[PDB]
Amino acid sequence: ANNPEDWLSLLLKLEKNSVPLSDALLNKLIGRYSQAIEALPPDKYGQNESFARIQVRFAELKAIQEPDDARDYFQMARANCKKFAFVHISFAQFELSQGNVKKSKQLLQKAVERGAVPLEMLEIALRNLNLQKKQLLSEEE
Repeated sequence: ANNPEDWLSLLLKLEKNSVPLSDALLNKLIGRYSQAIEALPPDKYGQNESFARIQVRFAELKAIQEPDDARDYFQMARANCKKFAFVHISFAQFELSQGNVKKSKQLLQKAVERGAVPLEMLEIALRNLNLQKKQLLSEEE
């Protein structure tokens, strides 16, 4: 039961059950994500897609709850789950949303250089960044 897949399921369910979201419910959800991260050693889960999702969701929620403090959580996810393109792109999306366009591009280029996968997701993100779109990946992409 202490595995990322079971944790991710519980966390997605909690969020589904918390709609319509309030400040109070969001704080509770963020607290539960932290509890998952306290329970899952990153060492054995560096290539685990659910663990990567847990960390990215935590960073993305912190970007809502505390955007001026959220950078380190994206750095955390990237340090722990570097193989996944979606992790780098989430970080790049955060930097872009903060107006940090050059940083967003640097992050995406470094992911490509380091062979994060799938490459096509990175190429789409770089395309949209160059077109100056607000979202590196559309909801439909």
